[PDB]
Amino acid sequence: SAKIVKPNGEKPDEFESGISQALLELEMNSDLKAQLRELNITAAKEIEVGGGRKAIIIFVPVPQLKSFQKIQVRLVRELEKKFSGKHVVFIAQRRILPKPTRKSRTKNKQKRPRSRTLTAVHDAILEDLVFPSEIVGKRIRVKLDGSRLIKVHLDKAQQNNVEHKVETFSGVYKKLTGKDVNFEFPEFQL
Amino acid sequence: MQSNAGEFVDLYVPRKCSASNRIIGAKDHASIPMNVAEVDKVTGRFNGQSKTYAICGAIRRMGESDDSILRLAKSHGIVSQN
Amino acid sequence: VRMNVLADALKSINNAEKRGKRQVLIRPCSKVIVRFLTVMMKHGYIGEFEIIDDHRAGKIVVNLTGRLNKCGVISPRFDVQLKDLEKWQNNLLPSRQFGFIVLTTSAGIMDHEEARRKHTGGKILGFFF
Amino acid sequence: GRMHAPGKGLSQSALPYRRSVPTWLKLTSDDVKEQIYKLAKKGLTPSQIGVILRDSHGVAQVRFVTGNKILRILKSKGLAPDLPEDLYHLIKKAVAVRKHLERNRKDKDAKFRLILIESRIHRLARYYKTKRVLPPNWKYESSTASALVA
Amino acid sequence: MPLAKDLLHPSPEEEKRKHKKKRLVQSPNSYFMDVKCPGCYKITTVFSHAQTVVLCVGCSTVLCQPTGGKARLTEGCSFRRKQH
Amino acid sequence: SGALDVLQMKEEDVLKFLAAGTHLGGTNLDFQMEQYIYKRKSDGIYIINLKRTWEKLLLAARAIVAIENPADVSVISSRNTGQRAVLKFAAATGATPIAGRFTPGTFTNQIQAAFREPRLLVVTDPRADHQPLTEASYVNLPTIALCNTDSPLRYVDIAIPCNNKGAHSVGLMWWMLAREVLRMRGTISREHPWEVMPDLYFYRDPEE
RNA sequence: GCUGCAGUUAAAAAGCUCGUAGUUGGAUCUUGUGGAGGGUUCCCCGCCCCUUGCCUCUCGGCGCCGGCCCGAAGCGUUUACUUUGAAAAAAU
Repeated sequence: SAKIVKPNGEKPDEFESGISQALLELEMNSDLKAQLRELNITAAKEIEVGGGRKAIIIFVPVPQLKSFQKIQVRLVRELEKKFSGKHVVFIAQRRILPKPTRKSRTKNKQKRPRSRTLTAVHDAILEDLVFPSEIVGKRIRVKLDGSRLIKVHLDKAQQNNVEHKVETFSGVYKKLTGKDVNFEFPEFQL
Repeated sequence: MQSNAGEFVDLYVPRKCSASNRIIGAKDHASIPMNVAEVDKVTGRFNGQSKTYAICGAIRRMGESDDSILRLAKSHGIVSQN
Repeated sequence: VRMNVLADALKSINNAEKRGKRQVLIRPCSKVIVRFLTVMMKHGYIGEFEIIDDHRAGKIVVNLTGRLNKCGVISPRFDVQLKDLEKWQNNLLPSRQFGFIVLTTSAGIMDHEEARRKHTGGKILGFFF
Repeated sequence: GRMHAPGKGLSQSALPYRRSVPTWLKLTSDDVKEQIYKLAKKGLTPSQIGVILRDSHGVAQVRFVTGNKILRILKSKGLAPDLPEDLYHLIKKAVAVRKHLERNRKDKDAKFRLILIESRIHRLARYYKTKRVLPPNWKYESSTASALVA
Repeated sequence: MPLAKDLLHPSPEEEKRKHKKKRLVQSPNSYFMDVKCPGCYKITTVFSHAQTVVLCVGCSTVLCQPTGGKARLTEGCSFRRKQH
Repeated sequence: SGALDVLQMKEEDVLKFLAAGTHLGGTNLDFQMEQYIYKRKSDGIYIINLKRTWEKLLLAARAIVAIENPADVSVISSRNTGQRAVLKFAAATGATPIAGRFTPGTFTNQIQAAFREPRLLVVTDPRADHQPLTEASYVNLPTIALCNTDSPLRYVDIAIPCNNKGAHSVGLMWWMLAREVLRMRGTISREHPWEVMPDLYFYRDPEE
């Protein structure tokens, strides 16, 4: 559809509806339909950067996330021109849980999986933003003010795929987590 | 060191060496100040105001001072890329 | 074995500072070591520190200065009840004026000077000065 | 280090940080499963199974092309053995020692080494049996050693 | 030691010639290889430390040999890593 | 270096370094001499970098300038090769030579008549003149010397690498040392040929 | 000699190993913003998903205009620890 393809996220909203309409339209069009197979989102959002530019966010149901990773570049290329003047990235949405060891009340409902934990989700989110580099290293530094800056060593191949997205990816993570990240390319590759 | 008045006490305030960040006593005769001469750096002729350093006996006697004196001049001049 | 991780950690940075160094490598990275060194950094005895990440447990690297004289561990972990405090801190510190016994309380990990203002006793971990 | 020798040594495997596919590969999750099931018929046990995949087939390991271990895949079928191969290989060794010991009563060295391998069985058994992986009435004896290895 | 040396960023192989579990990140010292000699015209992929005989489906029926470490190949080139 | 090319090594001096074989350095190494070396040949001989030699020459020489008295920068050498070289050094530039055997106690006595209190030292070869180095650390003397690959560093603050196994490497290096101090302090500056040469800082060398 | 000892030669590590009790045991499961108390972020209500976890209700008050809202009732898997109360004969 074009309005009920965003459940659990509130179906009316102007910008989000205007994305969905022309999105599913491309998938229905015969121009590409041999790798597009009528998937749907669950929400969307637009978030800026201090670079003075906007960038769009696409959420998915997450078992469907795997299929998006198949095409991921051709699709994003076409929608980079179709929605132009903004950057385009996929991401996934999880139903993160408070601890039973206590941040909200437990009833002995279930164990709480450690993939449904908080910290594992914030690691998994980073894996998708810079998916085509396939993160080589992670390092962290701690400041005298108790802040933290998270270095990410990326592969030294597939550089220009991410090099004009390099700053705009960092602003995404800020809005989702509350944390500051930097992206680097290392001295050497093994 | 301060008091109630903030009045400064201690007969001498000792000096604290550059690459070890520790203080050298009244008797300690392997601790050396080492004066490097600056130049104008337009003609390469001596010009007055010196760079002065200080090194403790502990790093001297083990043979680590050579690196420390090099690094001190490496964070300033004259050393570019060694 | 490596029964107590924190107890093996401090001896490295103690040994390293004596010889004259300013970078170290301490493993295997417990969360307990992080919040310890955070408190120890605020007061100013060490500089900023970098946590390397591995899947195994991580590794941590520290930048330090000669301001530190010695940080020790006290094991096993005894309780304090804010009248036992004065007896502990006398034996373990060079002076009343400075030195910082660390401990953990239900209000988190902190120095002894802070715990006295929150009225929280707890389990003692180490010290430094 | 070593648990019945004085030695110390490193030879442990070291895995990369990465863990993609990586890219270059084939045989979707499902393909790997049927490739495994054939091997277990032939008497190839889980340790051997991963080797024979890693050496000649395109896998790095069967934990990044599946969401499960090699053993859990076999266990979900019901085709897993009734005791771990680890325990089996200990018991497998000690019977031949006892044969050699009956044939030669003057090999005190063998008698000594048997005490180690014997006690190492009992320790291992006390892991599994507390975890409800063995019956809480099972014991190790000469008789039960003979029958359980056959 | 000069007792001041960096440990954050190491040299490409003058401080990565060390033992593999004494490095900052643990790396293998092994690699795969894409082969395809003639004795068996097929694009086979094989691990460097074979540990077992790799068989051939052509005229030949042997490709490798497991020694005390890497594996001695044969009279067939076929080489790559690739990447790792 | 510091100043862009009015102190940096010229094309001329490179020939002199290579003709005197300064670049070559002995088989055995120390762990304080690792950085100064670049690499080995296909044979036992390890090739000192000449860029790294040149930077160490400068602040060494600049420290000899930094004193306001040139009569108390006491140079010392006791090897036969380093006798003739130092004698011209401290004759040309105001300094005090101590040639041959040291005769210990001359930096800690009040009864000896050769007692002196200098500020700096400039020594050839730590392992011939180990005696003055030990006594330097009893009366707070800064110290400079010429190290080789196999000469250890201990009671020295700065090194000036060299081949210095008894060669033209010795006399050339003492000449260059005296050249630099005059470019900063003296009126010899112009940095185009000085009248005095390194052809009399070289060894006596018993003649026919 | 718990705080606080010592065991190469001064008094002193079982010849050696296995082993139950006892003692001891790796890493890993949440952070930012307005008001209030204190600085120039940081430590009683709330907000992103959570915020003293829930409901279900019904009996006895508080409301607002039959209808609707929120305190008390079961509790957050269990302990150690720590903090606050209660209860502790006099003399010393």
